[PDB]
Amino acid sequence: HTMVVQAITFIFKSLGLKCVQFLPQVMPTFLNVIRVCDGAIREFLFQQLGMLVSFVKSHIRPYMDEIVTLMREFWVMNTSIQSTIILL
Amino acid sequence: EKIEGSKSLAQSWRMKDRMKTVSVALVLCLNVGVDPPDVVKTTPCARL
Repeated sequence: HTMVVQAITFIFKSLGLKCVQFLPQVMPTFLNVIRVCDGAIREFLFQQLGMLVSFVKSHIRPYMDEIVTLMREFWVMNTSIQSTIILL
Repeated sequence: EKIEGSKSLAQSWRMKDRMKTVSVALVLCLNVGVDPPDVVKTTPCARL
């Protein structure tokens, strides 16, 4: 879990705005991974999704609705995930 | 009241001059069919 997403993030950062090409592949899978992940990985995935969104910028509009649903479902009073989501 | 005229104030309402826009220059760098390199347009983008 940790190595796969650190790679995909590093790939997108090194490419620039040409990563937009890969969006339709990455996003639906990446979102379904956040859904079924458990425990610590959740927080890390949300952290790296934040990086993704900062690179994709305006192009993230089609998938934004799903991301909100994800956030809405996994927002808890747990202090740790709150700071993470507020950064995202 | 005294039989005296009221001092007229400095009426500045009059327009100093009337301008006329005689001609117009429409410089259109549309570059139709080409996308500027600086901005990576989104696939829908804005077409109109």
